[PDB]
Amino acid sequence: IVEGQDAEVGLSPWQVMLFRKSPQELLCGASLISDRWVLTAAHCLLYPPWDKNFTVDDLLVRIGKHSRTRYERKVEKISMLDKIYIHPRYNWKENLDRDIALLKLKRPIELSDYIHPVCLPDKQTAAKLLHAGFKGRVTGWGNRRETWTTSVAEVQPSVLQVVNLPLVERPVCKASTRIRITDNMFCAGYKPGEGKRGDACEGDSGGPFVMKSPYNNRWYQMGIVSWGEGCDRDGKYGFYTHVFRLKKWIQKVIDRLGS
Amino acid sequence: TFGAGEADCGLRPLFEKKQVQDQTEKELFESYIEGR
Amino acid sequence: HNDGDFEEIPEEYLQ
Ligand SMILES: *[C@@H]1O[C@H](CO)[C@@H](O[C@@H]2O[C@H](CO)[C@@H](O)[C@H](O)[C@H]2NC(C)=O)[C@H](O)[C@H]1NC(C)=O
Repeated sequence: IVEGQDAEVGLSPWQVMLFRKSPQELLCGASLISDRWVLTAAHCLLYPPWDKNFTVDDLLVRIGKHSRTRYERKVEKISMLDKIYIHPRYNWKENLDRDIALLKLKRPIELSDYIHPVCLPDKQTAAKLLHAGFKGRVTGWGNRRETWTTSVAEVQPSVLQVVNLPLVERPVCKASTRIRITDNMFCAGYKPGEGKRGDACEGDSGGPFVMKSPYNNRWYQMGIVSWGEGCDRDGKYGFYTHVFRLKKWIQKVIDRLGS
Repeated sequence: TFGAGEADCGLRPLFEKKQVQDQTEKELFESYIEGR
Repeated sequence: HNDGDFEEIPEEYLQ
């Protein structure tokens, strides 16, 4: 993350990092919504352009981690996936639309002080909280400065990175790019004439854009880091998958319904 | 148990459940404008 | 997305 502070120990118990088995590298960030379901961005698994198409045999889920590389023997829980559900009408070629995915764990994890899930939006919270101007916290171990042929010169961060970015009016997100923006993705970031910087970069993708409810006092995942046009570029904002606008598909896939 | 996460989500063990706020928390509420 | 080596993990994940 570009222009952020260091996350506190336990500041985000729902963070997950899609680790690659071999070679062992950080693919993306993820989010825990149940003891056996993990939410990510559909491009972290399926992206024909970058020849991306992982199997369940490719992935390894790391939960409760606060170091980038360090195997936290006593606090991080590693798990393995079972199935991988990618949205059917995912637009990986015209605008990365419906960029959301769900991974089922082959084992409900032992929830600790560090492994503790996020809440999904309810009609009221989506309505009350999701207002242009309202800030949303985004976490992730990705790039601290936009890089093409990437890697360390202190670009990647040691521990979790946090940054709170305000939401942008839709007409401004649309008039920010040339890509067909739908109502299945919103954008966030400080305007050029604004007094602050920051943004999600490469490696943070998949990660949760959360918001703390003021009426209720719990956290709500309002989006998932989908894509941006360069990290922290004046006049360009970060796009996130609208979690609430795609919630039905989450219910329809998890089947955690009426009771 | 306390629940299977059911409606205990979002409630951070090292914070919300421990009455302790985080360093950048206030920034959020300050932005929603509507105070209590 | 690239590599600045990552520390050891219990290999019954790898095999
Ligand atoms: C590459 O990704 C495709 C999906 O685009 C995988 O296809 C699977 O196909 C079966 C049969 O229709 C489905 O039941 C699975 O759900 C699909 N997988 C996913 C992740 O959606 C395909 O298996 C992948 N192949 C490789 C080599 O990774």
